[PDB]
Amino acid sequence: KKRLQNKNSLTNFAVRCRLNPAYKLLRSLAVLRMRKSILEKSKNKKEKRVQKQIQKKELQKINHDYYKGVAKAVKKKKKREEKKAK
Amino acid sequence: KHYNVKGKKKVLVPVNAKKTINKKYFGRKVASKKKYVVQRKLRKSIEVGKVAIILTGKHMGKRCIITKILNSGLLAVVGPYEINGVPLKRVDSRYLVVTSTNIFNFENIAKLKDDFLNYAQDIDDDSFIKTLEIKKKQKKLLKFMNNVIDKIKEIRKEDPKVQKLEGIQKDIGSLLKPEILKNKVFAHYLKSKFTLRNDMVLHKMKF
Amino acid sequence: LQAVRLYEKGVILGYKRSQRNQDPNFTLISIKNVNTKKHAQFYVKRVAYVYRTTKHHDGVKIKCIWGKVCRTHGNSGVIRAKFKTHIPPKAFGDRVRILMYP
Amino acid sequence: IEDMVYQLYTCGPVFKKVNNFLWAFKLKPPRKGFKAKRHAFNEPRPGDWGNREAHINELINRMI
Amino acid sequence: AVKKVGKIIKKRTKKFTRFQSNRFMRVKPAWRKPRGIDCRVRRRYKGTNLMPSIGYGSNKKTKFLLPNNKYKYVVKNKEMEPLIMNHTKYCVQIAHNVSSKKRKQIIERAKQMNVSVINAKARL
Amino acid sequence: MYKKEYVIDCKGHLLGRLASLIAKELLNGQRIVAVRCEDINISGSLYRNKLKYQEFLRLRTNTNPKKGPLHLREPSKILWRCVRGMLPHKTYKGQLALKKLKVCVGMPYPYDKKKKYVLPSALRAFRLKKHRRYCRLGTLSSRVGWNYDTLVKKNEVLRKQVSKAYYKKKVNNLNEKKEIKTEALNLINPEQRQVLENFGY
RNA sequence: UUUUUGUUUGCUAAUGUAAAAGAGAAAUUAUAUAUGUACCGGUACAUAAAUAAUCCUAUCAC
RNA sequence: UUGGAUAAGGUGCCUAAAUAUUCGCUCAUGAGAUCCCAUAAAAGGUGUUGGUUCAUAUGAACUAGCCCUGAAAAUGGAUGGCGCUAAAGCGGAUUACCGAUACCAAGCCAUAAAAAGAAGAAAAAAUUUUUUUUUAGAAUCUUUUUAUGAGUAGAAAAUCGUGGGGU
RNA sequence: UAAAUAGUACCUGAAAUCGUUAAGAUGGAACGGAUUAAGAGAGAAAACAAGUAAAGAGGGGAAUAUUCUCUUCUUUAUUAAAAGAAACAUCAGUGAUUAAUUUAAUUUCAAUAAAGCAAUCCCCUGAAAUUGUUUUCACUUUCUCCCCGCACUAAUGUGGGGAAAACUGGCUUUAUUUCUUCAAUUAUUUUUUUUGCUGAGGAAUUUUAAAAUUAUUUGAAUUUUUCUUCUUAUAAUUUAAGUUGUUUCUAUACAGUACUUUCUUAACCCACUCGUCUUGAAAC
Repeated sequence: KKRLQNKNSLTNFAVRCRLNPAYKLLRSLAVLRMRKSILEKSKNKKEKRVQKQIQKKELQKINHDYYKGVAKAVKKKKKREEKKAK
Repeated sequence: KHYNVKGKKKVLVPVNAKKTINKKYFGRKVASKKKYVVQRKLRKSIEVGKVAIILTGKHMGKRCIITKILNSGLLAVVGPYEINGVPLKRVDSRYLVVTSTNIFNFENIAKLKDDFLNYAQDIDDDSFIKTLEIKKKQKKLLKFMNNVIDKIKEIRKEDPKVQKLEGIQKDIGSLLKPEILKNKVFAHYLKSKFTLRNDMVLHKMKF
Repeated sequence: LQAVRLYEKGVILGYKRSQRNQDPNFTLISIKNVNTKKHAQFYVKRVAYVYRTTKHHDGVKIKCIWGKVCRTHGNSGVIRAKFKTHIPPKAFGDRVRILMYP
Repeated sequence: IEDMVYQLYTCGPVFKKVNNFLWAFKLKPPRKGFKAKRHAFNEPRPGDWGNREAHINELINRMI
Repeated sequence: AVKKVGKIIKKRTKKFTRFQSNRFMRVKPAWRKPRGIDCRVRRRYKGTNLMPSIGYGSNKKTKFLLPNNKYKYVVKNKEMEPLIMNHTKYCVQIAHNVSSKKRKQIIERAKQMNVSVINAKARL
Repeated sequence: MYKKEYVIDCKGHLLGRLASLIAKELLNGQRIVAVRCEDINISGSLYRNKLKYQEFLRLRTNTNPKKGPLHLREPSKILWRCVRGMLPHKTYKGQLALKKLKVCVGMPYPYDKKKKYVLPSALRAFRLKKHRRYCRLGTLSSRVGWNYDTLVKKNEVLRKQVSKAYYKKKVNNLNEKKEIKTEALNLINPEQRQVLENFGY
């Protein structure tokens, strides 16, 4: 068959729906997701972060332990240098 | 009549088809496989009550007032013939820069908005078009200069379609004369032309 | 006074150049007061070149060449213009009009 | 087509067929440009050739 | 520069001239492919009498047809019979070795046949 | 760039950067004139500049000095030759660019009554650290054989007297016009007075 | 030197722009400070410190 | 051929693009400015910047960046020139840019391969009837798809002409 | 004499070369390649006009030397349509852009207005008693105050020696985030603002199918409803199935200043005398 203008399979809605049979379903779900109100997030912004306090404590602890190990390494190297001085 | 691809809602318009091409094997087919085309639509800040500047016609720089859409994208304008002395001019959006002033924000101008709107729907593109036989009669005299320039003017005056629009413009001017005239600053704003002064800068100046 | 302009002046420079490598396809245009690319992009519009002739050409002494400003060039607010015909290099330094319409 | 998408993004049963079927991608030059064709990426000096792991997607987004 | 007129799209003008045919009379303007060794043109230096190649050939869908959108065809004495059917596709030119009487009869027949003629006013 | 001509005062400017700006203006079909070339400044020590110009004088074509590279001594022609060497003068466009430039040592007459412009990309204070040695080109010219400096200085002071007279007279005029404007501001309607006062005009 | 019509046998009227579209803008001077005012480079006081990021100047006929 | 975006390389002018940002060093009375590439050393410097080791903000000893000496050749001479010091020098970091007959998208040519082939009405203009254009079937061909496209010695094919000769 | 531009160098009479006239150019080479622009020549076969009525000249053939036909040019009026180009719009591809965007992840925070903690102490950090565990002191704001210099400053203040709480700052509580931030980066989606260039082909048994859109109807569904999805059946639209339409101009003319083209001049960029043997050619 003759070659026609190859439709852009990334923006042309008709040809994209032909290629992927579920694209209109996926886009409708995306529209439904995006079409929500803002009060829900306005009142759940804390609720989704205060329940991150346990992870925040854990992260503080782990990075604290990392820096503690680094500081101990610094102190040990300093002591070895003092010994090797004399 | 429209199609809502991705929620654009573009609206459709009937379209004719006249291009003729000899087809591959035997005959000649009409080129336009389609019959409908999305309308033109306009810039966000073009409305009936706005005031604008014509940019290219032989009325260069004159200020004018939007009137009405003509179902063709091309829009009709009235720089009232008794205030700015400008006839009807079915001109385009991208030839017609529009300012940010709406004429109906004025307290005494807002009263004639109803009549201005009711006086618009009568005009149309077939009225604005030029007539074939009148064009022929005009071209006949080309095959003394003062004589020919008077002949052209009187022929266009006697043009049967012209008189309707002439009366329409006379009515618009008569309606809009006194309230606009009472504001000296607005009247001179509409009467004076627009130039470019080297002190100002186009890009950094918002319309 | 009279004879309104409603256009900006511009100067024609060389073509889309490169040392010992010509490319007479585009034209370089500099504008009145623009200085940055961010403000040079503001112009995508029509351009009229006007020049004179020693004798009449079509009943008048003036003929003109049209074109469109395509895309900004470089960082200092210089633009590339594409015309129906190549500008003859006799034009460098003359004034050209960038019209507000479109 | 989404079958190909999955069969590629996850190392599944079918490669010697899909990759043999799929012509080599022709890529446009970058939107901004490379850093240095002549130096490695992992070198402290700016450079490009080598192993980019997770970063290749950014440069593909201008390759397209 | 390529010249565009209607549907016929021509890619080149300025029929090519032989290299060095400027400062040497004995070299005629007719083109040839210089063989040489260090002969410049073969090396394709930057901007010096570029040579013809296959790429300049126009499209066969429109190749031989004349600005009249119509292939030309020569006639000599009375050979108009094969022209009756394809009058929309072939224009006719009188051969230069035709006398006035024969050319007059040919022009008479062709004008009523409604087929254009190129050199209508030849030798008259 | 967009005027019929420019006139450039050369107070405290650097030769190289000034030449760059001048040549770039010239190549785009714009007429430029430079004044008071005796005040051109050069970054470096006076003796270093003297040494370089000494070597330049040493240089001469042996076959015939008539065809020799014209050394010149006038500061105006020094700047002119620098711009010529810095501009593509061997072509027709370059020749036009070169001959669209006019310069005169000190002030001439038809240029003292036009606004002078100063190019902020070549001012010595801006583009030089204050602790590093610089020069005055007029002294260099005198050393290399100008012998026309004190005359230029006397002409300069003679012009300066008249300049002060004119400036004081025009200051008087401008201060009178400002009073006239401020006093006449209140005879206009309140709408126009508010229109002026809103934008400070 | 002023006005109008033009420059659309080798000849016997006769035309060309490297750049009109407000082509507007006269203090000098020092940069780790200046300029004006009244006195004798110094004394005292104002002016200047994003300077053109400004000001002036155009449409109102007849 | 038409547009887009790049490579190396450059962004003071010549010369298309940054007097771009930002971080330090450099005063040269023969500064310095890209590999091939168009020379510079042993030794020094109480020039200046930063360090290390020791001694009670000081004394010494080292250490490495730039710079100075060492450093002299004949037509007048070259970082390419101009010139460049709050660099347009040095060594980075940063974005933005300009930059190809390379790359990408599209069009056309030719070659090679590939898929396939040994008989019917369309439209327009006048006013249902006339006119206006076609109604195609050539196998070393016709339609269509893709890819590629450099060349001396060298070989082959299709070709275009010249003196004649049958047809 | 047909020709004398066939006049005894006598059929034609090119080139190197030279002469005349005209036009143009001319600053140490000239000529050129590619792109033009101006001039000077030419040019109607697409560069608008088929037919329709009349009359002037011609012509033909069929009908049975008279009817009818087809007519081709000059004029008259009588009207088309189409072709190209420009402008606008639309679409598709193709980019450049100018404002963003749901939901997650990564020690982010920052405020708001009501309490408290702590005084060289606090969230941090710094120095000392087979690895983890614990401890000590030493850490900040000042427009607070004292003593010495008592005016010593770069200072509308100040050096040194000492006092002070705690507005500054830090931490633990409650309610809010639009008074104020919700950063930056990655994963998964979503649009948007201004516009440049291109428009190949023309589908008598795939320009069809479905693909989507609208408007019905069918049953159901779920993220839970105005772009929510999956078809039962219907009719068209096109985002499907490579650019189509509108208005002008050419232009109401038969050669022109317009239009296409040749030539000569200039203009920005580039370009070293060819052929040859040669590793190496423009070569001194």
